[PDB]
Amino acid sequence: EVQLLESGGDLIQPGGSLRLSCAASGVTVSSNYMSWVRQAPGKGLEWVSIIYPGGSTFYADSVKGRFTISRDNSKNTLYLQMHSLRAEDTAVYYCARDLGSGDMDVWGKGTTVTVSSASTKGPSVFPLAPSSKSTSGGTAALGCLVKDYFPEPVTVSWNSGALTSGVHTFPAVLQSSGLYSLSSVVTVPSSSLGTQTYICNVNHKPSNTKVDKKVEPKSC
Amino acid sequence: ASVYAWNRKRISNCVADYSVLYNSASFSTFKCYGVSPTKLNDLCFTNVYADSFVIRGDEVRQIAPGQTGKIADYNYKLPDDFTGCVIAWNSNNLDSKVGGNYNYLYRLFRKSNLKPFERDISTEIYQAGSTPCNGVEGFNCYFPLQSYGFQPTNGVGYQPYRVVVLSFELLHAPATVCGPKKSTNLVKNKCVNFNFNGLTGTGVLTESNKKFLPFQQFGRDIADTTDAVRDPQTLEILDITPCSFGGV
Amino acid sequence: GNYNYLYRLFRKSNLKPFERDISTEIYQAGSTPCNGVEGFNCYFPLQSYG
Amino acid sequence: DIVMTQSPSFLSASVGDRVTITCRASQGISSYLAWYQQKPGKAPKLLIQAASTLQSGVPSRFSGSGSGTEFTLTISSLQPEDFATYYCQQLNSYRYTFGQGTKVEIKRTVAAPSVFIFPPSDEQLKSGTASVVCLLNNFYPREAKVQWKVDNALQSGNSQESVTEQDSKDSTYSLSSTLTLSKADYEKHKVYACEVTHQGLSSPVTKSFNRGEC
Ligand SMILES: *[C@@H]1O[C@H](CO)[C@@H](O)[C@H](O)[C@H]1NC(C)=O
Repeated sequence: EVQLLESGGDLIQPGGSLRLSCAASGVTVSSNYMSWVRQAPGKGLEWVSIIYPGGSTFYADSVKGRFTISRDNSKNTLYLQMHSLRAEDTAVYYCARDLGSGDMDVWGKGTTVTVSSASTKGPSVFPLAPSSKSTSGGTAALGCLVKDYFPEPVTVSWNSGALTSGVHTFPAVLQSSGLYSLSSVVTVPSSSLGTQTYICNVNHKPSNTKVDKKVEPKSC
Repeated sequence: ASVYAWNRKRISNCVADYSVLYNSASFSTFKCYGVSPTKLNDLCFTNVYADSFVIRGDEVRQIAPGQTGKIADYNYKLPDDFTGCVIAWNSNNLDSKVGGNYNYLYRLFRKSNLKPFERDISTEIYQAGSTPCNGVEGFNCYFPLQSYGFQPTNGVGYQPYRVVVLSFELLHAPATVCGPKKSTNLVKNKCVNFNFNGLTGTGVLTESNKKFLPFQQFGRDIADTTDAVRDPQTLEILDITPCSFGGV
Repeated sequence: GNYNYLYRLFRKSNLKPFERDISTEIYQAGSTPCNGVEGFNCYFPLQSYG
Repeated sequence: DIVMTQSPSFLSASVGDRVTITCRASQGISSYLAWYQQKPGKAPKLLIQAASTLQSGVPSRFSGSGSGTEFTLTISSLQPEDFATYYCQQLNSYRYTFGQGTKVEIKRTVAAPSVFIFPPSDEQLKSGTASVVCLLNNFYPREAKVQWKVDNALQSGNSQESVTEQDSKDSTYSLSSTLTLSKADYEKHKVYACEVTHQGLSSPVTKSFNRGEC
């Protein structure tokens, strides 16, 4: 059927270069307005570049002089050549067919570009200990702080999967160091604090890091 | 006209008074290429072409050499070596209707760019995909023209503008379009340097006694010397007596 | 694009041999006096190379 | 240039409701507007083009209208698959400008957050940094304000926060806020507190601890 299949996204240092490809089926790239559109993590859509059926090309001001859009008729494929990449170029990049006025009806699934100076690093895992003052007949909160890792993602489980109810693992935030940080919390009955062991299991594949952190009430 | 079907007026065999154009305060765009606007009344050309159409204010910048965009690529294209003037003005008062004016169209789909001064009025359904269209609209099969939405509430860049493109053509043929080349008053009984229709000289012009024929212009003495002339405006014959001189 | 190099585009008359003109007076391309104010038919005589 | 202001940023609706999203251009763009729908992790989907032409196959619910400077997307009867983020886009423009987007979320009743504060662990302090974490658990709606206080001084500029997506079971949110100090700064102050204001609380709730005291 009609599909746009893009590829080429990767982790790359600032100042690096990267080419994205977008192979088309059901649509002829050379006969269409074809665009690249990107989406930074947690932000909205930003149009990047367009190539007209007649061959004219245009660019957003934020990428002008650094990106080049092109196509290969024999391969029915669109390209985005990126040079002098910056941290703010980090995004999912979609290729889309433009019906003419800017209204894009055919989109690809996107490919992910990450531009960063950060070194790959496994997280430290610190406990978020349950407070000494907890309601006697109520609920207590505890968790794990998964700090200073790169790149995304990490996975977190509790008691090797045996604890799932009440777990909240939050979206990571990007610190000004360029390293990610995240917390995973669970609410448990305060009565269970003395007898049930709670261990968060943290996995960070890029650093081959696996960490089990026992989270206990703090003693005076 | 709609820009895709731009209108061309061929101007020939006439005196062009360009003072009407560059002395008008009603134009927002008046850019000339390979020619000076004020110095245009002194030039003869073989043909002048006046192309006119309506586009967006956003798009007047595309009516120039070396531009790209939907208008330059697919509707009206000027050459790199263009010799002429591009004139435009806001026409939101005339070309926008309350519900939206749609009588103005532009070509949106074309497989390749127009050549300079090419005019494409095809309405063939455009094949954006693999399957042939056979003149039926649908997915990957689009009508090639699009309508402007000229409403008075549009921003300036989206309001209609009327454009006139003057092209000046200098071929190895007789030049038929020139500029006014006005004249002045004439004085008699005084040494003057004069330039009549095609001849120039120095001398004193005096009331004559000869009877030139209705078609005769320049007199001639026996020794192939200009003797009298017919004033182009006043039907009077003037004798040319060279100004006094002599040895000292 | 380096625009530090300029060229004069207008002048009321052609330069005499070896004449040098560095004046920045506003060229009045129309009938309206400019009075040192740039605008329509009032141009800066210099233009930058691209 | 023309600035597209899309409002509201977040709107809560229920299944079967009539939803109205507004996109305002800084000046007249005729009918040159498109609407997109995007769900988490998926590419955007074109709903309406030219301000009032529902794209083929999009259900009859989605209705687009508006002219000049104010445009609206109307979902006549919201279905479960319509909770998503919606984007407007100026058409026929050199800039291809998008709106900021509107997230349509599942409406439910108000629920106050349970607030918890966590001191930095001794293991982290040995490394020279102190992270203080404030947790807001299972609340609705999403609008919540976390004010860090250190010896009663309101902290700003040294905290980051993160919100979960609506829980698949009870449609609440949870929030985590992390205050980061150096160990040196952390040890110059005693009282650490996060004050939470939320619609479900009659007055702001403060959880606090004293550095060094259990
Ligand atoms: C030319 O015009 C003048 C006035 O401008 C007029 O007096 C004169 O008769 C005209 N000559 C001819 C031949 O028409």
